[PDB]
Amino acid sequence: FACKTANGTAIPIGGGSANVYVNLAPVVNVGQNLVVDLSTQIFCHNDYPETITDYVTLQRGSAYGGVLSNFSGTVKYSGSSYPFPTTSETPRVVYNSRTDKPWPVALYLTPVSSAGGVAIKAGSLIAVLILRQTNNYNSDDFQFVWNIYANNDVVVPT
Ligand SMILES: CCCCCCCO[C@H]1O[C@H](CO)[C@@H](O)C[C@@H]1O
Repeated sequence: FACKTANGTAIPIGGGSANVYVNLAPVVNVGQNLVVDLSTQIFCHNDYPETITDYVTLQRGSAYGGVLSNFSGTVKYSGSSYPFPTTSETPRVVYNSRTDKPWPVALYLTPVSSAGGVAIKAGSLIAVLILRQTNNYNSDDFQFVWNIYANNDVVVPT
């Protein structure tokens, strides 16, 4: 089991960490959602599907900078919604193919009432998402740490 980003940055067998740079909607009004869809950015595969079934969870999701300060978040994992920053590990997603399959994570961030102006700064850390991978074969338990960075400023109109 290993993962890679849309630009080819990889995390090999045994886990580790990688930076993900995301393009964000430039304008988000109060009452609207800023969608950070990581399913188009993070892809994983099973290296031995003939014998092993891999299990993948979103172990934890943390918010930073402008996202922590100016937004109220929700994380959608494989069709279900949870608070963001996260309060529990999600259920498991099965990886049973060598074909690169998306990690089904998407953040839904709506501005808090105090938000106005530049709510997210270009180049800043916005989130840390921990992918936890286990299997039905041995005691392998690995963390794939995704550091999410904003590629651009996000303005909340006033
Ligand atoms: C002859 C037996 C060969 C055993 C090969 C072990 C491969 O382990 C990796 O791939 C697995 C499947 O994706 C992951 O559950 C854990 C490791 O990432």
